[PDB]
Amino acid sequence: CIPLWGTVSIQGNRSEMEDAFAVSPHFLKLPIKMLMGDHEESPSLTHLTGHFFGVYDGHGGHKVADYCRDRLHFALAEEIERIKDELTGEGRQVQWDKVFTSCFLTVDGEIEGKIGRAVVDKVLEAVASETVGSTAVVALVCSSHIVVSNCGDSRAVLFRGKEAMPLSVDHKPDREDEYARIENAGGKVIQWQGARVFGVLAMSRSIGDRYLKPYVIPEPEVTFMPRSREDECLILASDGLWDVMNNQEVCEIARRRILMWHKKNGAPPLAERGKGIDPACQAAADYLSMLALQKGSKDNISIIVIDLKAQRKF
Amino acid sequence: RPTYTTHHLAIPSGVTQDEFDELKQSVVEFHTYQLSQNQCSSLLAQRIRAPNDVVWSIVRRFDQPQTYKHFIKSCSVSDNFTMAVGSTRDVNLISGLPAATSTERLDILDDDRQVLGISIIGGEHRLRNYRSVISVHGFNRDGAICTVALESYVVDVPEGNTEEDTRLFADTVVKLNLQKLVSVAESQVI
Ligand SMILES: Cc1cc(=O)n(C)c2ccc(S(=O)(=O)NCc3ccccc3)cc12
Ligand SMILES: [Cl-]
Ligand SMILES: [Cl-]
Ligand SMILES: [Cl-]
Ligand SMILES: [Cl-]
Ligand SMILES: [Mn+2]
Ligand SMILES: [Mn+2]
Ligand SMILES: [Mn+2]
Ligand SMILES: [Mn+2]
Repeated sequence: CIPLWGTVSIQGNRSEMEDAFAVSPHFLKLPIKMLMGDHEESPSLTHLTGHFFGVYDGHGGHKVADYCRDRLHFALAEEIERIKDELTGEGRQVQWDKVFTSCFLTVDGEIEGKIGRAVVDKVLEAVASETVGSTAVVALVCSSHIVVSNCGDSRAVLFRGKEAMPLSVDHKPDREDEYARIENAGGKVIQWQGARVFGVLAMSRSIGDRYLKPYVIPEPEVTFMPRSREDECLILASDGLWDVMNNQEVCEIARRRILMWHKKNGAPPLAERGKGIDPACQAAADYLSMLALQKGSKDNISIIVIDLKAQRKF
Repeated sequence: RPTYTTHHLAIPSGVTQDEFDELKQSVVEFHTYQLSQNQCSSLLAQRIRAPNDVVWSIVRRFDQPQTYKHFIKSCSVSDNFTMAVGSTRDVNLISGLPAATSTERLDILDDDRQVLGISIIGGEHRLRNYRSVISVHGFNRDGAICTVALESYVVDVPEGNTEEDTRLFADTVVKLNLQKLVSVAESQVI
């Protein structure tokens, strides 16, 4: 499972950069039991290497998105470690949503100054003002599965065969279920330059945003996706991209740009692959970001393109 | 003839009936607006465990709203700013809001009564013709000293929205700022 990825993260027309992202290849040794069981004989198989990808679209400031970039994948590894020191198909799905929910809630509480943070003891102190928050869309990729955890309106989209498949659903306050959840919790949603919690925040879930607890919650939606030979690419991006471009078109453009690079340049020597960005993926991320600006996106724009094909021959 | 707000007819949330028997008079004095067509108006109150001189010293700093309000990235005043009535400030708001900037004029700065009044005269936002007044009121509760801040506003209802929408949004922001003022004022008093 050689990690093939490329990234662009631009400020664009905005006065501040509040997008952040993290890529940590070979970051985790995922216990093989969290992905699959045994079946008729791979005794050497004890774990699979997990690659971490995250995009964090900050709002009200940059410090929460930056904290997610620096912290969130370590909070995830800590959750998985608690499972290695404490150790079914349907069970795997529930296990992964518990792991990611605990991770997202831990980071949210650290940000709010309510959970102690490690001090090279633990310190209780808000990372940012109570009006600062961030989306988080995170993907764990291994040879057998993709796990996506999403909180907010950044998005992960899997291109499988010829179909773009969103692996997250935007947490917007006018989503039927999110609207009901907010009002059931005592909150209000107002159309005020778009659907907004109390007219202020155009998002129903986020990391941070202490002032809108418990209407704006950090609980993510988690997707446990078996991989398929038909998988082409996985795209994580902030809404600086999705606000001007369609899911299907983004995936298809990324695939076509990856193939164009390979047709013109051949593949890199496999000894060099997986160390840094993949040039084909980088070309796709570059092209998508320039299209988004050409289409008039006035936002920060952050894109991770991940090639899911082992090889691409013509 | 012209219509006027009637915030003196109801005790605002967070005030006691005893407190309101005094504060009612202040609502008439400082928190009564002549209403224009399609406008919205609200009166909010916030109790503060600090002496009214401490609260006022914070509130009166028209050039430094970020010290006791949320949502502000930066605030600039004139090079020769002297805090006279008629001063203006240009405020840049943090991201993610249904607003980006605000230009505001200082209309009342009464150190003798501890009343601050501001009118929004520009910016990128949907609270057109917003005018507000905050007044500070000290109480001596048999040795125990506290303050009640009263803050009201009048604003146009933007096209496409209702008065209920507008009050919900404006009240939310005012209430949040009043909660910061509590924290800032109480942290200066033992
Ligand atoms: C004008 C305005 C509109 C808007 O929708 N919002 C979110 C604001 C947020 C803050 C401010 S500000 O702090 O510059 N003045 C203090 C203040 C606070 C609240 C309402 C008016 C003025 C102004 C606005
Ligand atoms: Cl901006
Ligand atoms: Cl910040
Ligand atoms: Cl193309
Ligand atoms: Cl290309
Ligand atoms: Mn943002
Ligand atoms: Mn939160
Ligand atoms: Mn958007
Ligand atoms: Mn954005």
